[PDB]
Amino acid sequence: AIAKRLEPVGKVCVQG
Amino acid sequence: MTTFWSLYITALTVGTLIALLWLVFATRKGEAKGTTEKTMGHSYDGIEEYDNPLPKWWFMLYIGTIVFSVGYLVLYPGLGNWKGVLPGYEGGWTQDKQWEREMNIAQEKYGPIFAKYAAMPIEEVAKDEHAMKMGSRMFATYCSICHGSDAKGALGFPNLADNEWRWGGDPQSIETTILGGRHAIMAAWGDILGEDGVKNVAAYVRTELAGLKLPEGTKADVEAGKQIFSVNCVACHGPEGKGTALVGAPNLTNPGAFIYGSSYAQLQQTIRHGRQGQMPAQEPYLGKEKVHILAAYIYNLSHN
Amino acid sequence: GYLLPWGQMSYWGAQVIISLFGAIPVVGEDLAQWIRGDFLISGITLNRFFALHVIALPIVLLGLVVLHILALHEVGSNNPDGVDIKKKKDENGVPLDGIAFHPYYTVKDIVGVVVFLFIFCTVIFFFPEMGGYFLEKPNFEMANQFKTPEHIAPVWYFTPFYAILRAVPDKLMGVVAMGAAIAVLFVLPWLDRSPVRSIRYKGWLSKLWLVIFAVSFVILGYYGAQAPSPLGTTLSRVCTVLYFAFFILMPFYTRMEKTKPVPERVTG
Amino acid sequence: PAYNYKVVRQFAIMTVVWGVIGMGLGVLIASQLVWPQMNFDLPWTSFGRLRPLHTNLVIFAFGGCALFATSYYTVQRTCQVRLFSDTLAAFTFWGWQAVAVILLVSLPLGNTTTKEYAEIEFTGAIWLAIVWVAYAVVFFGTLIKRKVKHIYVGNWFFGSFILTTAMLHIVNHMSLPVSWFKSYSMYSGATDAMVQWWYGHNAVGFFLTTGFLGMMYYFVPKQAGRPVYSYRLSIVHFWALITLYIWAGPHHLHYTALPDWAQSLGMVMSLILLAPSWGGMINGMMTLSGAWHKLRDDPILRFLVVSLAFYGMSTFEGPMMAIKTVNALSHYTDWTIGHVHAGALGWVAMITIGSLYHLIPKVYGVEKMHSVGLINAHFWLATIGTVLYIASLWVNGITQGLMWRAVNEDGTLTYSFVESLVASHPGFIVRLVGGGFFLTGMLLMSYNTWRTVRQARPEGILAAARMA
Amino acid sequence: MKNHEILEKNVGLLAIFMVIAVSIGGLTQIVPLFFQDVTNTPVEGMKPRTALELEGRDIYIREGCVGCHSQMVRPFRAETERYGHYSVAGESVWDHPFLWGSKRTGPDLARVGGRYSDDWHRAHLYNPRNVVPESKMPAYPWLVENKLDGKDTATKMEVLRKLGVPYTDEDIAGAREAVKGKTEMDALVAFLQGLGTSIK
Amino acid sequence: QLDHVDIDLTDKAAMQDGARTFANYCMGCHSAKFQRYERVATDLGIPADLMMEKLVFTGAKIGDHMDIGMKPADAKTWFGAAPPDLTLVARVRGTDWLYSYLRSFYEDPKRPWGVNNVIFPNVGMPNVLAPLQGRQVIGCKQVQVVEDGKKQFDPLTGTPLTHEACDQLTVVPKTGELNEAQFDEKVKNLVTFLAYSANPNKLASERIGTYVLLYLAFFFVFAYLLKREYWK
Amino acid sequence: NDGVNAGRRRFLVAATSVVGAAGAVGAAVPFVGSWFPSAKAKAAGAPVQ
Ligand SMILES: COC1=C(OC)C(=O)C(C/C=C(\C)CC/C=C(\C)CC/C=C(\C)CC/C=C(\C)CC/C=C(\C)CC/C=C(\C)CC/C=C(/C)CC/C=C(\C)CC/C=C(\C)CCC=C(C)C)=C(C)C1=O
Ligand code: HEC
Ligand code: HEC
Ligand code: HEC
Ligand code: HEC
Ligand code: HEM
Ligand code: HEM
Ligand code: HEM
Ligand SMILES: [Ca+2]
Ligand SMILES: [Ca+2]
Ligand SMILES: [Cu+2]
Repeated sequence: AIAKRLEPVGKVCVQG
Repeated sequence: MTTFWSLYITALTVGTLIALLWLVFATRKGEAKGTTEKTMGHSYDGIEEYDNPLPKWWFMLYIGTIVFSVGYLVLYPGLGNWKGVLPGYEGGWTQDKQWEREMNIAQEKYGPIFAKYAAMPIEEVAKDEHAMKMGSRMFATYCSICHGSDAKGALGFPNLADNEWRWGGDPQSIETTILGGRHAIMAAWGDILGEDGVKNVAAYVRTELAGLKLPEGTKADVEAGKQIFSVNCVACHGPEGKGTALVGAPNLTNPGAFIYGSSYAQLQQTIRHGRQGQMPAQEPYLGKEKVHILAAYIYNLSHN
Repeated sequence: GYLLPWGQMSYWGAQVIISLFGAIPVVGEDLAQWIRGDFLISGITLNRFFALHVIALPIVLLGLVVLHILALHEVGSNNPDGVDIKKKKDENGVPLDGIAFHPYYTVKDIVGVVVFLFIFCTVIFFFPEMGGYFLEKPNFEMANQFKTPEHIAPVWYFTPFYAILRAVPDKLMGVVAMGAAIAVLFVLPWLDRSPVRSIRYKGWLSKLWLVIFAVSFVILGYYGAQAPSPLGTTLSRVCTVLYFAFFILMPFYTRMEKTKPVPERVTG
Repeated sequence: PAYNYKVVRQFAIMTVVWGVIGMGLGVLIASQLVWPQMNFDLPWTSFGRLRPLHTNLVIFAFGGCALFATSYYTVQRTCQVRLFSDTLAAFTFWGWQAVAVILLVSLPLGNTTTKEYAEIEFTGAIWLAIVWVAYAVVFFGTLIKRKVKHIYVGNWFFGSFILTTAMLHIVNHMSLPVSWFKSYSMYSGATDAMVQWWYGHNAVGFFLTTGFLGMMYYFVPKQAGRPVYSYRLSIVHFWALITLYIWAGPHHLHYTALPDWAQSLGMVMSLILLAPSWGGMINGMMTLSGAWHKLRDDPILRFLVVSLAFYGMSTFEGPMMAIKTVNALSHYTDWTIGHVHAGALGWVAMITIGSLYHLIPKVYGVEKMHSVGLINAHFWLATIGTVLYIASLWVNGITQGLMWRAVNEDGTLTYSFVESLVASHPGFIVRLVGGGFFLTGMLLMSYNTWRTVRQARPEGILAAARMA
Repeated sequence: MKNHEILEKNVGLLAIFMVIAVSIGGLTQIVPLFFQDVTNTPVEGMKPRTALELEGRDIYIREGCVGCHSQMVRPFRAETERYGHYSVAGESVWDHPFLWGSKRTGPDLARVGGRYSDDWHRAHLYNPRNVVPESKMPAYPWLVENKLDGKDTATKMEVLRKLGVPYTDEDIAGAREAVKGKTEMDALVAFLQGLGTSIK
Repeated sequence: QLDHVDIDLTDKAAMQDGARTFANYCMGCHSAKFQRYERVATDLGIPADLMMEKLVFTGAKIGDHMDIGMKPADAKTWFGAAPPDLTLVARVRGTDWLYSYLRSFYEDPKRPWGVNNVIFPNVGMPNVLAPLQGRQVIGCKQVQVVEDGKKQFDPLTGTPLTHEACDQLTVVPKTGELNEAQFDEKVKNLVTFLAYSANPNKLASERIGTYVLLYLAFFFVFAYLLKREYWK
Repeated sequence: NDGVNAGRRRFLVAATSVVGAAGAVGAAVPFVGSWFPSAKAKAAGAPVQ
């Protein structure tokens, strides 16, 4: 619950 | 109630009554019969107390209310789970049982009248003065906090005296509305139509449709209003804005059927935030027979 | 001390207060620079004021409090009635209206201390800022030598004198008037020519002027805590006049008035 | 040696002050019921919020202060001893004023428990118990340090009142706190109703009848200067009254969801309780045997006698409304309010007025009230204004009961509820006028007390206390 | 008959006798209401009021509507016809405090649940005279403005659970979200609509 | 004119969302250097590992201050004004000012960063929450009608009765991730976290002060008795 | 002064002294507690290779 609340805004799409 | 609590609610009460009898009999044990001017001696601040006896009428009232107390407490419930020996009720006076007998006697006497008028069609009852006064009172009680005390309504509630009917006006519709309840829907055309379009077509209902004049000094586009009307406004309304009676769509050409106002400050609200009016389904709270005469009082308040 | 936090209010109030020393006609700028220890308010001024605030002035204050209490105990306390209780003494030499400070006034002061601590702890634990007056909001921003607050004001307990300084259009005369506002209280004992001590037995003029002085002091503090305003400036000037007149006219209106006879024994 | 008259005179002054405020607020809420626009659409002056303040100030601030004054005064004089402790005696005054101020500051803000006469919330109901245990200590220790061999009947009434309105206070306020001044009762539904009304019927009967019966027992024979009518009648009245006022509680839930055995017990116990109350009234009235002619000269004695008469009226009405057949007509009608104000304006307010008009020129050293003519005027204003209130509310409540219960021969209801409201509106205006009359009488007493309080020199106050 | 004099000479004996006499009545009418099934068994089909319903009941308590309205329909034919099925004990088992009332300045509210639309309660609770010209009900044009913050919703639910109301951790968690952005008028109206819904 | 915001410092979820918003959208330019990640995690109820993984982007330790790489002088050169440290900004400006300021950015081509602020005119801060709020402009929109404080709501629906006004902050539709209410909640959580950061001792202060005041009332009772007695 | 009530005076003095001593301990709590290792001190250290 806290982890979802604290998710960083920037999402990076990575190879594999 | 367990037998412990029954015996508790019996023993404590009977002990309180017997002790209250002992109190009134011991205190009167050695009364000086005749009224006395002699003081009791002890003076506290000058307040000396006489030794006059217990007045007879007060003593008789005391022991007469302590025999009516083994009265209502032997006929009616109260001495624990003890039921009662009052002739009649099978189980002593119980609020529920008194109510049941009251309603049973009221279904034999008041009840048969409700069925005669329930068998006629809603218009034959309608021209029966007695059913009309029954309506009058039942509408006054159950049906005036919305539709007004005069069947004309207020802001948001239809005038079922005026001859325009949004949900239909035939006798059946004036019974299905009153029985099944009606939840009319006006979709919120605020953003779906544009914040300015809700103020252009709004000046197409108040204008040509309603036959009024835009508040002097206001601005709109009647042409764009109509081009909106004919596209996203005419489906469940009328093509001339005169209502589809089976969706509850009112007459947009008559500013007397409007239950949500007619000004070009109140017509936008209808066209911006939506309006979803509800007719309380009056079957459960009233029944099927009291609600079939309330279906006739509205057919002789407006239709006749 | 207010400079020590090194907030915006700290820095800029110190800057203005020390620039006041630049108003002295001849040695003003040199004196201000010498006080600052730098060409502006800086960490040198901070460390210097910290040393003064943490040791030197605490020592001076403790010594002055010792001298104050010693002088009082030499001459004895006044009282609300202004009655010289020492005049009337019993066979043991104890004044008739006198009671031993310990234990009676020690317990009274204990009660007063508990009440004060109740208020003090309420402020500490619930309203430490006190609406921004005990801890000013702009002082929670770090000192910025290059951006000054939109409106810089003193701590509330310096606001009255500030108003006086702000009431004088001239800078040097404003500084002089602010200094005299405090210096006149020194000569107060010689300004009062009343035959009685307590305001309870002074004439109507003394009561009126004490009311005027208290109101003027409060108004000066209230209007020195805000940015200048037309009504604020007018009332600040009027209250400066009244504040100085309370002292300047004291030697006169303490004589013109008619005083009540002081009772031989304290009332109560 | 003397009496601690400081606390009694503080209580009397605050009794006048609190009665004026409470009755003015009652008039304000009555006007609101007449004209809704008197709410001014403000949250803190609406009828729903202010009415609890009225009913908790008149009972606890006016009546409570009056009973404190007449207990701290009667107990000492009848015991010939100073109050137990001046410390706790003054604390019971300042803390009671704090309780009144809490009622003023909280109930308008909406911090209420919904319990008719336990509206003061958590941390406000805990201080009212802290200051009530101190009151019990002050009274019973004084009764312990007596200098006389017996204890007077009024002392018995006051002590029973004090103990019962501590047991009731702790029991009815047994709740759980959500915050300061926010609470939830530990009882639910029928249990909560039974506890609430077992407390509320003792907020009267004990706070308004037993304690005031002691005030009567002292001030009636004292004012009339005649001995009490009967010692045995006093004993029976006291004992039966205290043993039946607890029992008679369930008559406030006569036809509700409460189990029917409890309702029957309550009605029967109230019908029994009729007798001891009338015994007390008989004692009070017949204490005046041979002294009725003093009613033409002394308006204070008129106050006391009319208070006793209204007490008899109320204690006859109440048992009648305890009958379920009668209670069916009048359970939610204005007749309940009419009975309340018959027992409050007629009985509690009048006995209070008579007792303070006697006490105040004894704790201040002044021999007489500033204006006896003002006393007579206040008596007439209170009588015409309690009678008006009683009659208007009787008519109103009977009208509402009949209209709600009225049924046409068809079985349909004859009238709607709005019809009952409009029919009651004339009763509302007449009630407002009667309340205005009583408030004018209260204002007259406040002026008389202000003019009697001033002109009372330091020594005159001091000599009056001198113990005897 | 002179034995009474003993209680006069001893404060302790008189105090004990008074305590016992006042306790006898109380211990017979309140204690047995506990452990009695009729006054403690909820009517089948009822559930604890939702978080918003609880907040609405709290507002109903705050505005002191108990002094005017009653939530106890007596078992009288006129009463039940006017208001509906008479109230029963099981309906109030989770009501801390009970709001039956003792005065009817307005109609009984024991069965208003579902009788009238939400759009009536609004426009009647904002200005009662707008829809009932003769109404003496005070206007409440402030429940619309102020909005519930949900500060005490969790604590209120937990305390009510401690008092026996069958709440669940899901309700405690979700109360704050349920009362996040809803005005006090919405909460009061929702509480009103839930009244007497268990019995029809 | 500021907008009031009811900030619940006991709301751990709201403070957590505000901390996330601050760490992502604000710590790019603003430091919270008077505040440690460890204390923020302890007070917000965030596990230390979770705080490390989710809110510490600068490689600092848990016990380190919330410092950022952007130096005040560099940022002053770049923006025209140094982004102040935001640990105490809630105390410096107040929560209402922050709530109104973070929602008052509107497009202004005349300005260096294309935006201005109603609360802070000519502010040097770029509108960094534009992606969330969306494009906000000074235009015409519906505002509740008010006449000398006579505020009109809809009696039936309970919604405001509105008239058009052409000097109002309006968000261009479908330009931001969050609607008005969602952005309001985002800004509320951010300002709640800033309020906590400015005064992290508030809740403990209230508790300790309650106990202190209870003790002082007790001590006052005893001292008052010892005074009034002994003064007889 | 007429017949000072000793014991009551002694009890009040003792009770006030004890309560004041408790308050003194409480007021000392901030000063003694501030001397324990602060958050600056508790930074700890990581293993060194
Ligand atoms: C907006 O803005 C504004 C506000 O703000 C926001 C305001 O608030 C205000 C309002 C302001 C107020 C009302 C606030 C007022 C506040 C103040 C008054 C603050 C003022 C404080 C200062 C600026 C500090 C100034 C300090 C000064 C000038 C004093 C300096 C003193 C020294 C440096 C001391 C010198 C040291 C000495 C003498 C050394 C010791 C000497 C020795 C010889 C030691 C002994 C040595 C020996 C013994 C050896 C020699 C031996 C001997 C003698 C031989 C014989 C031996 C023997 C011993 C006998 C305004 C107007 C304002 O607009
Ligand atoms: C007595 C209990 C009632 C009778 C008989 C009727 N009603 Fe109503 N009413 C209400 C609304 C909001 C509507 C319109 C719904 C909509 O489309 O938004 C109505 C409408 C009717 C109609 C027909 C209307 C028409 O013009 O054709 C009839 C015949 C009718 N109602 C009968 C509102 C309310 C209300 C508020 C809660 C109550 C208590 C009642 N109405 C009661 C009655
Ligand atoms: C808390 C703020 C309250 C709520 C919620 C309601 N009331 Fe009342 N009430 C009062 C009167 C004199 C009436 C007459 C009829 C009318 O005004 O429409 C009413 C009516 C209602 C109703 C309608 C009930 C029905 O069966 O139609 C509801 C739902 C209602 N009220 C809700 C009087 C009073 C009152 C006396 C001053 C107060 C304090 C309240 N009402 C409080 C509330
Ligand atoms: C979360 C998105 C952020 C919040 C909340 C705040 N900031 Fe900034 N900011 C930036 C600059 C260059 C300035 C100075 C502008 C000037 O002085 O004219 C600011 C200023 C603020 C302020 C004003 C504080 C005051 O005391 O006046 C507040 C309250 C504030 N900021 C809050 C720059 C930036 C920036 C660089 C792109 C970012 C990412 C943020 N700000 C983020 C936030
Ligand atoms: C069906 C989906 C509809 C569409 C599309 C439009 N209207 Fe409507 N309208 C509809 C209903 C069911 C109602 C009554 C709802 C109720 O609660 O009573 C209405 C009502 C109106 C009114 C009059 C309001 C009143 O008090 O009676 C107006 C002026 C109105 N609607 C305007 C309007 C316009 C301009 C529309 C197209 C742009 C439009 N409506 C569409 C049903 C439906
Ligand atoms: C700032 C620290 C100060 C301390 C600790 C202090 C201490 C005391 C104490 C304990 C007393 C005796 C009790 C009392 O009268 O209240 C006293 C008396 C007095 N103080 Fe203060 N004082 C201080 C500041 C001042 C100031 C700033 C003034 C005036 C400018 C002042 C003027 C007086 C006078 C005149 C008296 C005796 C008056 C009387 O007997 O009524 N003191 N001081
Ligand atoms: C033997 C004496 C009395 C009896 C048996 C009695 C009985 C009753 C009854 C039957 C009710 C109706 C309550 C209801 O229907 O809800 C009632 C209400 C009330 N009466 Fe009495 N009464 C008596 C004396 C008094 C006195 C002397 C007073 C005031 C001094 C008083 C004040 C009240 C109050 C406060 C209520 C509660 C009002 C309410 O329920 O809201 N009563 N009483
Ligand atoms: C001018 C004098 C007074 C006026 C105008 C007045 C007015 C009112 C009004 C309007 C109500 C509520 C009416 C209703 O809800 O239908 C009420 C209730 C009440 N009043 Fe007063 N009052 C006065 C004096 C008193 C006094 C002196 C007492 C007690 C000492 C008292 C005790 C009560 C009680 C206990 C209730 C609650 C009745 C109930 O809940 O059924 N009143 N009063
Ligand atoms: Ca009630
Ligand atoms: Ca009531
Ligand atoms: Cu009763």
